[PDB]
Amino acid sequence: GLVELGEKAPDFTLPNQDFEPVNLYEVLKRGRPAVLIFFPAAFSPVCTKELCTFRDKMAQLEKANAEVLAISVDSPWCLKKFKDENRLAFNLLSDYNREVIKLYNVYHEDLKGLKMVAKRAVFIVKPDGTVAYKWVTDNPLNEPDYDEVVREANKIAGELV
Amino acid sequence: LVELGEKAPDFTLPNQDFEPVNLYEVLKRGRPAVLIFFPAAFSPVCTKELCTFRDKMAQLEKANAEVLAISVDSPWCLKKFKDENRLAFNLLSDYNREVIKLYNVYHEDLKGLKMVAKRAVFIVKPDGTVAYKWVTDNPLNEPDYDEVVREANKIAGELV
Repeated sequence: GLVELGEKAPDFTLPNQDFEPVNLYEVLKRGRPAVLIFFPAAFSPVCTKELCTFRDKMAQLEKANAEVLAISVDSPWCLKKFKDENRLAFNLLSDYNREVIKLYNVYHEDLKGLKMVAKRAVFIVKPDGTVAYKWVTDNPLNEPDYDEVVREANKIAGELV
Repeated sequence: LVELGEKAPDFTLPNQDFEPVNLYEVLKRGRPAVLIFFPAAFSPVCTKELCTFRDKMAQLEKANAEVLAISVDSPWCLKKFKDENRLAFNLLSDYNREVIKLYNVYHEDLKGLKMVAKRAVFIVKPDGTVAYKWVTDNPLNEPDYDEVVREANKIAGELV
């Protein structure tokens, strides 16, 4: 149940904010790396800061032509409002039933009395499905190193040529 | 599990600001409590003819009673919902699905989303007595807020 570096990323299907099924392997078949951003909660201070920082660096991410998939346990309805309010130009996926967080081993048993919330984590998956980058924090106040995520995603894109 | 005329089981849940709210502390203030369960903040409501995202829970502010709105959404999502709709009452998060099991007001599966609150209304007297109960198996079916205000004002009136 551990998603190690160089290992194949487990496939999953999740509804996005508009209730459309998004499958990781179908995304990878497009030929661009996938950036999986797990976050504890829509509308929380750090998650809003995190998704807005990735939005402000979208142009740098679109150079690498990378697919960004942000994931939390919030409903697609909550995720739709959160995407619209922040002008997020990528898909937010609902792991409402806790299947994906258990699969990627990125969950908090308890956060502020809320059970089984996603940990803040970032994975970069190559088109062949191998995990090329894994960042997981036990403290949700910590933010990923954005510039390094964008740099590593761009490095995969350039290596694909 | 929870019948009209019997004692409403007590519970404590965090509100939109993470402040714990206990049902019996609320009742102790001496006014009935109106419990409104709802599946999801920012989700649509439908009649036989109109489907909208316009939530009408704000009409319950008129009731001479304390209003407690409950969904399984996080307190952060509930804070956004409370602020958008300018709701003057507490929104409680049953994130861990304990209150919906207790009041037996849950959908096993709604559009692939497991253990979601049914649309429901309980009017509880200060002594703990369930003086009004309305439950629907249709997650889109909003209660008649004017009838809830009507029953709540009546229940608060009978109070001796």
